[PDB]
Amino acid sequence: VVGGTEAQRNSWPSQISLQYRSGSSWAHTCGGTLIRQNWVMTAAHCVDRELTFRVVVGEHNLNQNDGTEQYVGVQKIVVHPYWNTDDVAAGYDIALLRLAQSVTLNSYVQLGVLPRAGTILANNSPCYITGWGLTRTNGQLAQTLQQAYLPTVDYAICSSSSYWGSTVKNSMVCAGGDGVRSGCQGDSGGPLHCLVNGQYAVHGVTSFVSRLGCNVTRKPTVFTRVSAYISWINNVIASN
Ligand SMILES: [Cl-]
Ligand code: NA
Repeated sequence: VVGGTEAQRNSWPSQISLQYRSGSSWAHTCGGTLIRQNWVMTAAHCVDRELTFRVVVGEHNLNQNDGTEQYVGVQKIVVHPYWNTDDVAAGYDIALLRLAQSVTLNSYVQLGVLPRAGTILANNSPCYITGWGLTRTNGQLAQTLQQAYLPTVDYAICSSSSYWGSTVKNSMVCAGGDGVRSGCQGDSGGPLHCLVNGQYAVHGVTSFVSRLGCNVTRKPTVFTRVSAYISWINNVIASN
């Protein structure tokens, strides 16, 4: 997250860190949202590589013992069947991870609430992106979870020529684009949390930023629209 602030330890308990084994250590690569005690929702492009992955729930600082983490291996991966890694603009950037163990819930570990199917936020709806992604374009990952306030940009505006043009689809949510704050590499797969009727719900799964930079004016962060996949999610969990 570029232009973010440090999140309080218990603000976003459904946020997880998706990590891969690197030598004798684990490296954060993407965020995710805990949606069942043994299921995580993340971006399909985060699991394109055939690596060993683990999820960390109750994570706040990637580099220091928080006293609250639960480390759980990824046992099964279900990528959306229409995902194509060389066509992120087509959409379908979503995948579900079944965990090897069911995590224990508490104030640092909770399930993310998803929006009702088909829900589309009005332009400029207030939302927060959260993640440990780069804090600057071509920078480094954050040590502590960051949050940034990114209002939605509706399809009509987001798909206009000065914004994302034909690249954005109605199956995505755009947010931000002010040139100061945005998601960045390493935030992919994580949540876009938006307050609706007094409750936050996870409306987006971070998918991509501009090749020209993370925080680029009129290039809002683009997320997979969670509300377009409610039936898909329910169907995968019911058959797995
Ligand atoms: Cl949360
Ligand atoms: Na930690």
